[PDB]
Order: sequence, then C-alpha cells, then structure tokens
Amino acid sequence: LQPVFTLKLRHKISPRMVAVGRYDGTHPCLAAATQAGKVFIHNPDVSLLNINQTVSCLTAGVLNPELGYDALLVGTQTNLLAYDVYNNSDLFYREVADGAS
Amino acid sequence: KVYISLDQPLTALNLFKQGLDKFPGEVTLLCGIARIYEEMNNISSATEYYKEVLKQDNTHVEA
Amino acid sequence: ISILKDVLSKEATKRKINLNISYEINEVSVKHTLKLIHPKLEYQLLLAKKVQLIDALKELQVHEGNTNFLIPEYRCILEEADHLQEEYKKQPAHLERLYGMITDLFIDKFKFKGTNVKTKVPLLLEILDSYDQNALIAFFDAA
Amino acid sequence: LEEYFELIDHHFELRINGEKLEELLSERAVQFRAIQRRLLTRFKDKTPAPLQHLDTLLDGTYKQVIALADAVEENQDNLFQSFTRLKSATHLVILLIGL
Repeated sequence: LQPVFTLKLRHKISPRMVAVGRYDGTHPCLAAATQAGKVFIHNPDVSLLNINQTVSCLTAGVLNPELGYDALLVGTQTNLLAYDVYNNSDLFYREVADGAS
Repeated sequence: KVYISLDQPLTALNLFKQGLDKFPGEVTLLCGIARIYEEMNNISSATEYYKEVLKQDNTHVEA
Repeated sequence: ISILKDVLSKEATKRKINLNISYEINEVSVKHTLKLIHPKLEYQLLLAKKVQLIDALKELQVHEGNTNFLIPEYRCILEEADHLQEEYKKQPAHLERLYGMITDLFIDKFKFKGTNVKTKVPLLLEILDSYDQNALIAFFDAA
Repeated sequence: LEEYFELIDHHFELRINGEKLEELLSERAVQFRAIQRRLLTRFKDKTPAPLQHLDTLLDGTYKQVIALADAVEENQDNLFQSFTRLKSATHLVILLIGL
C-alpha cells in the first residue's frame, strides 16, 4: 500500500486526543489537542480553539440525532465541553469534579 | 450576559428564546435578542424584535 | 595506577609471590586529569540548565509564534530542543559516572599521599553540585 | 561651525541611543506581558501544574526591564545636559553671525 494523502501540520499533537468527524454536516474535519491547552481543527486551513486547560480526552460524534453535525467533546481533567463548531455555541458545559480520563 | 461575556451570541439567543417560551411576552428578553442581533450587525432581525417590543410596550425608549 | 596496584597485588597474593611495589606521582597530573574532566561536566550542566527551560519556551511559542517577543538567546534553545531532549535522556548517566570517577580520583590521590579521606568523601559531593573549577582544584590540593 | 557641529553630533548620538533603548524596552515589556499572561492562565486553572520555569523566566525579564528603565533615565538626563550645553553653543554662534 501507500499513503493516499500526507499533510504536515504545524502543531504537536497530544497522544490520545485525536478525533475526526463532520462538523459542518457535509464536511469532515480533524480535531486534535495540542500543548498549551489548545485544540486545532483541520477543515479540508487550521482553526484554533482555546481550552486554556490540559485536555485529557477528545472525541467527536452525534450527540443529538435530530440534526447531523458532530459535537466536539473536549474533556478536561475537571470539566466537559460539548461544542458545536459550525456555530460558535456549545451543546452544554458540565463540571464533573472527578475527572475526564 | 454571561454567555455574551464568553462570546457565544447564539447560545444567548437560544437562552433568550427559551426564556420567551417560559415568559411568553417579556420585553426585556425581546430587547436582549434585538441588542444581540444589532451587535451582530443584523438589523433585519434587530428591527423585527424591536417591533415586537413595540407591539408589547409602545413606550419603550430603546425600541 | 591505583587499580593496577590493587589487581596486581591481589594476583600476587593469589599465588604468594611477595612482590614489592613503589610509585612516583607528579603533582601536576591530578590537575591535568581535572582539566580533562572539566569540559564534560560543564557541557552536561549546561545541557541540564537548557532542558530546564525548553518546556516553558515551547509553551510560549505555541501562543506567540516566537518571532516577535523572545530574545534569540532562547530561540537558539527552540531550534535545538530535540537534541537537548535526546541528550538529556542520557545526561544523568554521564553525571553519575563523572561523579564516581572524581570521587575515586580524590580517594586514590590521597591514598598515594598516605591518608584515608573517607570522612571527607561526602564533603566534596556538594562542592561538585556547586562546581567551581578553581574551588574544586583548591578542594583537591588543600583538604 | 566646527566646534559647534561637535555638540550637535553629541546631542544626536544621545537621541539615537535613547530611541534604541526605547525599542529594547518595548521588546522587554512585550515579553514580560506574554509571560505574565501565561502565568495568569495557569492561575485560572483549578488543577495543579508545574510552572517554576515560567516564573524564573519572568524574574529575568523583569530584572532586564528594570535595567533598561534605569538606562533610559540615565540617557534622558545625559541628553538634557547635552541640550543645555548646545543652547549656549547656539547662543554664541548666533551672536557671532550677527557681529
């Protein structure tokens, strides 16, 4: 085999904090954590998001099947942030106070 | 006010609409929606919600 | 010389030969070995103090971009970060080897001078942790 | 016109030194601000996190800021004295040109 595509990204990815999903509904994108408590989104350039907190678990998926877009769940060690991206709004913001490992 | 401090205008619009679902005609909620739509520079909806405030108050200085 | 003396005497007593051993020690030789050891300790400590800062420096470049706010005395550290990390992976082994070597050199110098210095052996450890070259040589030649 | 120009050149050298020091202080202040904002974001987070690297960068940047501030003060005073001597020089030069 052979890599069908290969893109070098300008940031250092965190080990287990990588997810992919359609955030516009009809456009898959790659979400990935980064040092300094940030998260970048590769759309096809790169869009940054300020968590200001050391991520410990990231994931994309359908949180409400009414619509189709994928929520972006950025679990901090002391938080949890579902976050619609096509609109700069969040689906919720809870504090678990135990952790998001 | 908090959701606007975090720079999330659409969360604030949804919260205002949920409030207007609880309080079906509150002028403060409608005027908040209008202020948001006018800060997003969408006068087409700011004026519609100010017109709703008018249909409710008719002495509103802001509207 | 010390290791040779120990092992050769041990073998001779393994065969009961009763050999005689004499030695002649130059006073500049220990200072020469110290001048040889010095650059390695200096390099290791410098690498340690660089890896102390590489982390915060990356933490800042992630935000600012590191072309407009940081003085290049740290931009160099940024460019060499990978080497600094991979060599700090081995830095502590070099530190422990060098410290044991300097300790044994002290012991054997003063053993050929005649006395045992096992009491003051830990007393030089904190000197090495400070590591002024001239103060180290003064420690060697004085006490 | 030859012992006059020396005072003008001295004055302009002091001015250029002051501008250079002001740019250096601008850079030091920007760096201090960036590091201080990093420390602030660290203070906002609830979870512990090692930061001694950051505050020992802040201390160095701050001592450099203090040094540069004192240097700018010194250059301002030197420039003022140079200006007061140049005033007398140009007084005398105008007097001589009028005579």
